[PDB]
Amino acid sequence: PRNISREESLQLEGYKHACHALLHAPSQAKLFDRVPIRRVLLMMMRFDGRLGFPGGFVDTRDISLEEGLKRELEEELGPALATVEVTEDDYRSSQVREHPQKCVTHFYIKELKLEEIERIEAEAVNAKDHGLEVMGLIRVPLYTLRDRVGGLPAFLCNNFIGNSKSQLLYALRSLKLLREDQIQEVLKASHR
Amino acid sequence: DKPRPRNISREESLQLEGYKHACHALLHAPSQAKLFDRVPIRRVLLMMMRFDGRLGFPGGFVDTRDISLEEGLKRELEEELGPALATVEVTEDDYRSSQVREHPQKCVTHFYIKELKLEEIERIEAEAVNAKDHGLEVMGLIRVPLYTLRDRVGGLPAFLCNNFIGNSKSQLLYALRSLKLLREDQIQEVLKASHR
Repeated sequence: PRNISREESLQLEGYKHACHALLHAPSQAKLFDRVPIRRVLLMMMRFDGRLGFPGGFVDTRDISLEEGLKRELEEELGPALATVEVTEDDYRSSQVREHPQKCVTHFYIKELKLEEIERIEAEAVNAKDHGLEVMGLIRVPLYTLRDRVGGLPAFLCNNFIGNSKSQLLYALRSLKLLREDQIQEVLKASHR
Repeated sequence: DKPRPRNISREESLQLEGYKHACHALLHAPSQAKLFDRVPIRRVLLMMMRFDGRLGFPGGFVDTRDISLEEGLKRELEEELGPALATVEVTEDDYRSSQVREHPQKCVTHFYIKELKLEEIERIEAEAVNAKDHGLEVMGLIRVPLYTLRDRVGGLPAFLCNNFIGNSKSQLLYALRSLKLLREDQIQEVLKASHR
């Protein structure tokens, strides 16, 4: 809901912290041999029937934000994440809420090689949380099809948890995948 | 005066021209797993995220001339889910219903339901990542949450607020009924909670 610096949010007291990450990789694949995938962005279907980024609650008095994220990624995505290090340099932004509960959400973005993403998908089915906390991994379509709705716009009509949709839109800008006008167009198209 | 999406008999749907045919399936298996050690999964129902950003059931377009509806389905399932599907039966006994539509398409959709063993579902999930359609027509497999969480929205009702292709949402509701997972009044409740 509201922006806040990492350092600032880390000085707070009585707040619940959560760390989530977008793992992505460039791709040369083309849907139907014509529509470039451009980049693979991973999200998941949660136990609560909503889409979200992998990650979760982190007790900052016990462990760092990066340590907590790491532990949650392994449980959710599998041991493939043991070879993947999401660090402080991968940290992007934090948002804060007071109502309904005092919550800080930290968003990380980490680029990987396509083969690493593919290996993560392969081993996610053997993750501890597969079929429970995590109901499956999905890739985010970045393109808009000819009917001007299929793909990204339609995708944004799904049910996202918390500020995950805002985080995705943020990543689309920061990774320079879509310009501000293109984002507005995809948002408009999803609105009708 | 225009027609709308409506139920149609298999025989009738096959006895006409100008309409495209599609076949999709719900593959499912009983499970003893429990979420948070207390919420029974009860059953694993496979759906997927499509290339078009919508949720749907695996399957696709089928040529009524070439092979049977059963045959066309099994072929499409193999491209979407991987080679494990080649060994999967799928007969007329797995056929369930058909819907005809004209609205900006003119299409007939056939829905199938087939029970498999849990390990068979698990195998398909593992092999789906190496299927021809992975990362293309198929953006990932998902399991349908059947339970409703304590806040009375999380789980199936929130799941039902996602973006579903065509009549896949009706097909899912049909399945929850025919498999005796939920009564009609329970189905009406999840819809009500999802619309809230």
